[PDB]
Amino acid sequence: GAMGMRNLDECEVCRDGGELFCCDTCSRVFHEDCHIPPVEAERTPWNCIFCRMKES
Ligand SMILES: [Zn+2]
Ligand SMILES: [Zn+2]
Repeated sequence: GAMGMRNLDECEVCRDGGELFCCDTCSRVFHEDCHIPPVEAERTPWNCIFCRMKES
């Protein structure tokens, strides 16, 4: 994108239809890491795990 980085072409899991659990800001930076691990219980795509990672 113009101001967005969706490097999903190198993202095997995106082709599989994998969901992102990161916000725009974190996905553009850690897209590959943001697919790991997908939560198989409460799939909350609006909940950013990388933002929640910076708890301290
Ligand atoms: Zn991806
Ligand atoms: Zn985030």
